[PDB]
Amino acid sequence: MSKAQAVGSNYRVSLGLPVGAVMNSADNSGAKNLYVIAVKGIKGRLNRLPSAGVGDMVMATVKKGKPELRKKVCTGLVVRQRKHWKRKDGVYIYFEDNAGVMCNPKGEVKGNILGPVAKECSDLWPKVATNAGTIV
Amino acid sequence: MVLNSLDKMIQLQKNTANIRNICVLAHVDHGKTTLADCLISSNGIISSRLAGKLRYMDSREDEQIRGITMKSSAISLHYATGNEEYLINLIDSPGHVDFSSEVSTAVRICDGCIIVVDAVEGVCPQTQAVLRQAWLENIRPVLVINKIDRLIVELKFTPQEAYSHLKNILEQINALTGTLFTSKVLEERAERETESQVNPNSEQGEQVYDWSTGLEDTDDSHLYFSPEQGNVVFTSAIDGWGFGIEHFARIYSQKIGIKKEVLMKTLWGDYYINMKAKKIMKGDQAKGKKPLFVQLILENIWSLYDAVLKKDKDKIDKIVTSLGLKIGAREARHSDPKVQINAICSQWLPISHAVLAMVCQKLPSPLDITAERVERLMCTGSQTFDSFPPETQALKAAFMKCGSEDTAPVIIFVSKMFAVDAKALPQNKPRPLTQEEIAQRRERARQRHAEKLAAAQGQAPLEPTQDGSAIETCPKGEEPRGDEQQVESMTPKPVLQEENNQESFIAFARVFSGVARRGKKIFVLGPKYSPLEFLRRVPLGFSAPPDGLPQVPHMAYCALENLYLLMGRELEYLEEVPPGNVLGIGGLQDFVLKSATLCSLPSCPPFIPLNFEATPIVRVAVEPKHPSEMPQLVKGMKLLNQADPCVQILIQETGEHVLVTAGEVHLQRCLDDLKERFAKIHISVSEPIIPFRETITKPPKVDMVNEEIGKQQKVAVIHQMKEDQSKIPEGIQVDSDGLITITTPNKLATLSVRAMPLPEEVTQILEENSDLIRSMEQLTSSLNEGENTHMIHQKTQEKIWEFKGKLEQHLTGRRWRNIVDQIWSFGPRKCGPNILVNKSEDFQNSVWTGPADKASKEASRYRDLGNSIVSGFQLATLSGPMCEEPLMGVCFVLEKWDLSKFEEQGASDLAKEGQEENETCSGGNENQELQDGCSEAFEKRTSQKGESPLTDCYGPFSGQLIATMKEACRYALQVKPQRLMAAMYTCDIMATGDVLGRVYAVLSKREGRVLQEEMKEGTDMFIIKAVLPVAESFGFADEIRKRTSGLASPQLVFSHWEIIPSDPFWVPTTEEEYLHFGEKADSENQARKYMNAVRKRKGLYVEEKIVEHAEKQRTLSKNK
Amino acid sequence: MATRLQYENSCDVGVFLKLTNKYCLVGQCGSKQFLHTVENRLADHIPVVETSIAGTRIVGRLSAGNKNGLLLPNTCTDQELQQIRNSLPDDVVVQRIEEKFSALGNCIATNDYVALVHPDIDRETEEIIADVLGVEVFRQTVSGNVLVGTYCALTNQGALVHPMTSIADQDELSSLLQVPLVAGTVNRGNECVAAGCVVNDWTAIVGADTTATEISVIESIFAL
Amino acid sequence: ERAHMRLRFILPVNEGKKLKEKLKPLIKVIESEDYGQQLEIVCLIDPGCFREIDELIKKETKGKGSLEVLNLKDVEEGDEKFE
Repeated sequence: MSKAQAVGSNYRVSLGLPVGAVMNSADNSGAKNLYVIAVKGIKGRLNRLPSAGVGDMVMATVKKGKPELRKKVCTGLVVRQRKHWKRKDGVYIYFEDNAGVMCNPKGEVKGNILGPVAKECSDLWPKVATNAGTIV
Repeated sequence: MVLNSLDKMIQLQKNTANIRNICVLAHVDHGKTTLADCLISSNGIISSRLAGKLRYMDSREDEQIRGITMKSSAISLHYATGNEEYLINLIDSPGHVDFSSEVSTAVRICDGCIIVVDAVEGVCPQTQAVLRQAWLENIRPVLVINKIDRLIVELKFTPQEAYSHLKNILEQINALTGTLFTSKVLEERAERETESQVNPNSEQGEQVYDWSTGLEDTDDSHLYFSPEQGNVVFTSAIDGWGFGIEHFARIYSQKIGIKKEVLMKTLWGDYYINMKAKKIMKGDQAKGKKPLFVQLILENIWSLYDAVLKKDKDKIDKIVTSLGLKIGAREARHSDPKVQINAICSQWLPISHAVLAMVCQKLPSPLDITAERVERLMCTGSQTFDSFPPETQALKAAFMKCGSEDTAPVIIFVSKMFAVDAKALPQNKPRPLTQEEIAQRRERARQRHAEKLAAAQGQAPLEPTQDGSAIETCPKGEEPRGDEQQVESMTPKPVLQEENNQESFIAFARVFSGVARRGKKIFVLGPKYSPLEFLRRVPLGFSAPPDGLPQVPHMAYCALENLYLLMGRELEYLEEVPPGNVLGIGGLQDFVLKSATLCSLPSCPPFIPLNFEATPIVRVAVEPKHPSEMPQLVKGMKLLNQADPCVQILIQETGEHVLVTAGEVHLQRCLDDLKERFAKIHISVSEPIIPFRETITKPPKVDMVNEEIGKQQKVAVIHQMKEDQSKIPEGIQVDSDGLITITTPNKLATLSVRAMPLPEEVTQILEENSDLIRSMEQLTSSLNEGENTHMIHQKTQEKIWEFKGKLEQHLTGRRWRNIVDQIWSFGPRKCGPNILVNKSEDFQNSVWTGPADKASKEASRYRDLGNSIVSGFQLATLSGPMCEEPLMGVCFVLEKWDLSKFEEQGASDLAKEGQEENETCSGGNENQELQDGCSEAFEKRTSQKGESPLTDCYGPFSGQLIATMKEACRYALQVKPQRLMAAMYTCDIMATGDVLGRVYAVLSKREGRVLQEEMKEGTDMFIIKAVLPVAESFGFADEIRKRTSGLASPQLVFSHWEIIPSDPFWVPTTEEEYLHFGEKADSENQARKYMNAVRKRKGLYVEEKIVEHAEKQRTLSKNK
Repeated sequence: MATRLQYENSCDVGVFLKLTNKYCLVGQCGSKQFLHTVENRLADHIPVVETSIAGTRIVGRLSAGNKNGLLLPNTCTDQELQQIRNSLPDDVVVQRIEEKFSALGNCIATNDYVALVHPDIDRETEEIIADVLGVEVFRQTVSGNVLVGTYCALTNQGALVHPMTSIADQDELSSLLQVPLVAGTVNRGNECVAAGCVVNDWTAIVGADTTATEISVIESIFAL
Repeated sequence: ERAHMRLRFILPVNEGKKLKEKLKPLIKVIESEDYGQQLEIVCLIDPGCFREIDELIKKETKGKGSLEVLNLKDVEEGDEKFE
């Protein structure tokens, strides 16, 4: 999922948004929430959660939203993190805010993205960048 | 012009020699599309380049994606020579594979034609196959030999070889010509090119001077060589080219004084040159010494091609320096040329001026072939012929003659129309006015969307955005347009937002009527239009209004003001209609039928009763994927019916609904169509291969059978039934096929039966379906008791009173003329390759009195029962001998029949029947009270108690009799060995001998056999005529064709059903028998693959529901 | 003529790549071949910058303008700006926009004489943008969306928009811009048309995912 | 779903008429032919799986008929045409 995009795992990182946590939709899908079942890629170990990033592609479910979406498995991409992280630049970014954005396994994101997106995510994911309302 | 406005277009159409719709038939896609698009681009119609460049060959997007051309669609094709103006109105026919109902249908809609054949892949077999059907319809097929660009430039072979190659192609074409048209002129031409200049020595003394020698007097011709009216041309276009002999000639003419007419003779054939003063002659030859194309002209085309890709420019210039091919500048700015190549070519190369002109001028007006084609399709009467001037009406006569006076209701012709929709992706919504968006849109762009009415609408606010930069400056443009800069391609909102609405159905059609006026009335009468039908037989229809003097159900008079030409997309008006162009019904698809063509006048010709089903009758079990989607599915089939011809959604022989096609390869293709579009339908399918049929070539010597080949050792056709296995009720020393006579209602309906082999020729004759119940009886067509009954007799030996029969009669003498006023059904639907005939004696009102048959002579006064026999036979035939699917090549003869009993006690079986009837049981006035039941005899003409002694309708009622009949025949033929008549066709494959061995290897695996492998000296192809079952090919010919085109070109042609020694039957009975071993038959087998579960296409029943009163031998008291 | 190019084997050639009437920008991606190709194409014509915009691979969707001015948000460093300036001719104004409220390029489609703005960008910011280019600015969305330059492939010779655009807006958009708007897509029905194909008047670039017909259609639109 | 069949009967002369008077509007009854000398024939409409309801009324009114025809629950003996 794709997997051919765009590019790499995208350099330094800090996970934090783990399994269980609910994060905002930041999208014009009828969902408001994205609950994370699990995160792609994270192989893990004994009683460690597959923790999400700010780009790391995520399995999800709309815990509350449009009841044509409600229940089921969903997917998306994580877009901002409640907790901070150091960058390639040697600089920390911070939101108290946290959010994802609903998407298909294809790589395609449906429509527009409301509020500030991570730069890293944009770099990784071209579709996100394309319909980005703001990129920091 | 380049756009071609509506008004102008209509005017042009109205002018003479501006129609003849050509098809463009070839493989599915060999580069056909490519060939098409370039031509379109070259032509000046709807923005030039926007018309061409991968737009119009495969009509739908889905089709394009597939690489599978299916539907037909109409576009406009307009070229401007300078003074003259030609028009085709091009129907892009699919060019689909063999055994297809899309291609044939297409070919007869279009008034013209054009043959695209390959010079590196040979002549296309598919094209040939369909064309042979199209020779029975009036068309103008112009020959254009394609893909010499492959031979001469791309693969790069010398022009000496080209000539050699061409001869083979020509020969092939000759063969094609010779199927139904004449083929001697061609030969003559080959022998000596053109009419004039007969001696080669004389060409030295005529070409040194500048004269127009080598004449042909132009002359009219289909595809016959008079070098195609002196305008013969190779069509070829892969990067903007055209070529053509004519073009070559022209080039030559400019170099040296010898004129264009001189080179029409020489460049077509294989001529040579001295090169003293370009003295062209047949001589000056050793082994192809000094040809014209190798020295000049076709040498430079290579040079040109190389030049344009790399962009040297000097090379290009040389070519130009002959006359003017354009050097090329300001369209290769950043290198990497693509359009540049096209541009240089499209000036002086293309052959639009030669072919279109040819199409046009051969028939000087549009009134020729439109008037002629009525007897070739179908007339108003079958025998009286009232579409012609007989049955005097002024309008009708006029529109037969074609052109009309200056008014017409317009009778369309529609065998196949463009995609049915509920949105319309390839058609604009008629939002501006009732119709027209070709010039109207342009006007709108000019006037409305300019600043003066854009500003008013809201350009200064921009949907009131107050306190911003919208109202700061208050913008108003200066004619914001895309008109007269990119040849009127872009307007403000060119392609509309496709809305959901009633008016979404699309059509192009073909018009029989000439000129019409806007405000066109059309009549919607009954389900077949009765007045039309009345004019068949003696003329009982009139020119008066429907449902007055001529009777007809429903009756309604509608006003259709939505008809258009269809330029792929866009709508157009038409009240200047020439007879032959495209002009179909617009938004409405309700006021029309396929059973009879559109009613508009009271007296019309119904051009099409029905199109084309397969010869084996290939079916498939179409099912709902979801139960809630069933209704949608049902709807969808109907929708498909209009777009893709022929499906059994209503009127069923097997199941609720089944999809049908013209062949095995096409069945699969049509199931793709029943997923996309329509009512958003989705299906699940159950194909236990295509069904075959059985034959009974061996009865027993047990009970009443006179003619037989049974003995006391040969039980089956091969080995015995004991050695094969199963079906052993009695011993092998009196044949194990016995118990063929039975008794049912205690000797009130005793019968025996005889199933012998029907002659193959006879079967073939009958399979054409000219033993029709609609011809002999009813008011559908033909006289019921006049001259038409003799015809029936001629093919099938049946009469008012028969005592010789069928099998005895046609052996000694066939083609008798006698009346027929009694039938026992001609098959499972009173038609097909089967027959029942009764030579039984009159016992007491027996074997006569069918449905609507009264002679009043034999059977006392045609009294009581006899209809039962007529009825049950059909039922028997529809089902197989072992309760599956139909059986063919069988001659049923009823040896004896008795209606009365002289036992006078009753039976258990009888008693039940009596009870059911609601009448006391008897066979000779044994009782009083209850003289009414529910038997048909009573209904028809009372009992037979008072009329004559011995009443024998009391007890066995008609329904039960019918049931018995159905049972009994089946029973008789089940115990007999039933040999598999497999539906096979010979595969006329055309390949090279090197890979045909390998190709044949795989053919062998599909139960195929070679009849003849031979070599065709004359053509480049090598031929096997090996048989191939219809069932075991299910996209077989489609795979090998694409995998290897040219080295495996299977031409599919039917012949007849080969019979093989195998007996398909359900359940293997007794393994002891098998252990003796003489093959495995009457069991699960290779033969049962074809007869596994083809019964259920949803089916008549769950498996088989039947009741019988032949059981219990003691109560009936029978020895049978 | 039109060429079907990739980037990181993707269909998107308006995220990594930027292309207008003049000045081509590409971010230093891991793949060099794809960078080279563009340069080769635009030899002694348009100079490629080979500079990661905002220190990042994103370029086409983080920049706006054509060849009167050229726009960049506040995210970019001074150093980044300087490099960009150096790369291109020093006739055009390359200038940083203060008070970031959006990612530019997704909200600023533009022509040589006007511009299509977000809208919802602040007034002062808008004014700055107007100044930098010289051209006008017109507050209008695209029906459904708020991101224009993503869902409107805007150039002088032609303008591509997805089918979801309404009838009236399109009609009045065209009027406003003095160039017609055509309904259509790229990359087998991809919603983001402008990332799919970047348009210069002389040569038109597009992804590999388009069909033979789609490409033809686009060619016809932009007068090539 | 499903189709009905003809469970046929033969009523008396006197009671048949009475039966007809009640059974005409209540349920579907076909092939009715009243006579003085030749009795009355009727055909009560059921699929076999609702043959208790049609007969109960008859039982209440007049008892059993002269003959009571029962047919199979798969086909009606003479091909179904109902629903």
